Amino acid sequence: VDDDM
Amino acid sequence: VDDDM
Amino acid sequence: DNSYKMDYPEMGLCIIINNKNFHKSTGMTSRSGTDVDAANLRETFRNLKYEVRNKNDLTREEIVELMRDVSKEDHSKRSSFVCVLLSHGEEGIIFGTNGPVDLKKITNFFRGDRCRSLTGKPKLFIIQACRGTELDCGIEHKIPVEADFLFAYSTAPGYYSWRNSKDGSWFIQSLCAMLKQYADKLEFMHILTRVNRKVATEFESFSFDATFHAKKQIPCIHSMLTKELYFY
Amino acid sequence: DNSYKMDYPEMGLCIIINNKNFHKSTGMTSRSGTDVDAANLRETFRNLKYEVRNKNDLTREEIVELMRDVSKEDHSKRSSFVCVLLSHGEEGIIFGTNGPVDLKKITNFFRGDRCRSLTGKPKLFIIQACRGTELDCGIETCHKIPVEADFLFAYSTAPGYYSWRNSKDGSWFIQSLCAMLKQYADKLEFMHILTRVNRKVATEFESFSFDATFHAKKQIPCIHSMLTKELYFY
Amino acid sequence: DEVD
Amino acid sequence: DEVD
Repeated sequence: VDDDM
Repeated sequence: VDDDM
Repeated sequence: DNSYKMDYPEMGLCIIINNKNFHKSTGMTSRSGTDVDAANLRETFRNLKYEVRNKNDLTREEIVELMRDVSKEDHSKRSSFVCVLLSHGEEGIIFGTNGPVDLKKITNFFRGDRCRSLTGKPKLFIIQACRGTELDCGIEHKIPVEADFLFAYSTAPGYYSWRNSKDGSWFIQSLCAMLKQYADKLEFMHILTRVNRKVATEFESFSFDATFHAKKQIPCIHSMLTKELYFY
Repeated sequence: DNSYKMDYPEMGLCIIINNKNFHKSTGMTSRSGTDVDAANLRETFRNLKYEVRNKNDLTREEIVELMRDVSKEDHSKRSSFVCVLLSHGEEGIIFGTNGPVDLKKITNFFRGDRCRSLTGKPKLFIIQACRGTELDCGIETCHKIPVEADFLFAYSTAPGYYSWRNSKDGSWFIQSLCAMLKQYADKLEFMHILTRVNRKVATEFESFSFDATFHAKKQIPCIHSMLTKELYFY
Repeated sequence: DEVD
Repeated sequence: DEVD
């Protein structure tokens, strides 16, 4: 928490 | 200490 | 011990902050190629068994808030912490999408006394950003609260850092390549030394602008580590 | 591999600038213990087969002249270059007896394009000096190369911080540097030796002062490496 | 090639 | 102990 890709 | 030149 | 204990249940977090586009109020150029870097790093650190978190286009406020929150997590089961900063910069400074933030303000959250579950563990900051505007023309009981940090800078203090719009930055290209080839063989400083050589020897700028043409780059390892670091 | 060629006829020069006594007008205190540092360094680098030249109490003008002259020497038969600076300082600055000199001015003489007989060879700058006034409270438990390539700066302390010196034993960093070199120069790469120096200073030293502000303080040295190959003294 |  |  958390991931853009 | 010393001195070299 | 001669080497950091790296057999905690988890290798650690790998936070990647990828700033490509900056507010018009800033003017700063869009950093073409940085998505190649961010994807290369995600894959590279995935293979090293890091829990990778990619973040794109963060304001300087969000960068500080992200770093604060991560430093407040429980890293007791993690061997290490990695943070990669991809953006514009100046000496001592990284740019959020809307302005500059002090590197010291980011790294302070992880001080030995401020993040106790990372005390004694390696804290790696990898920085693709300019450190000024010079060009290289080339030729031919207790521990310190600042201990166990390593800063792997793309370029020497005072200098521009180079990024290719198609291939990604020279530094991250080379970093990922050397980690892929040597992470199961060499201690991290020796890996970063090969990165220095690769960047220094295999890259040279090509520009229609004579002022920016045929320039060179040497990365700079800033180590306050107290032990050797192996990824296997 | 990836190692510097260290079998030239000579290992190289080791210039030690030992500034103990400063002009009264500067207001800078005398650096008791630094002669211990200077002698330790002379013996240590002698055993590594460096040509050591000790200089004491140089003005800012004499430091610049010395560095300029040494950079104009023919280093063609030398493997490397070492410069040790022992003095007061601040970030980016080392003090001559009568005022400051920019470290960037000093190192620029040895740039790859300005000192051609040291191009491609390791240039080591070892600096015992303050980098500011912060105190560390600690916590319990053609092919071209860049002109800035092949420099290494081994700083006694982190950016922004004081560096510590014991008046009887010499500086924490130089003490530790010499011991680690003596023990490991025949078996470890230089970066790994300096990491052990980092370890030693960080763990084995802590300030003792009757002054609470300065008591129980810690230090971590800082390696700045722009080296392109591994460096071995054997 | 571009600078950061 | 003294500082530099």
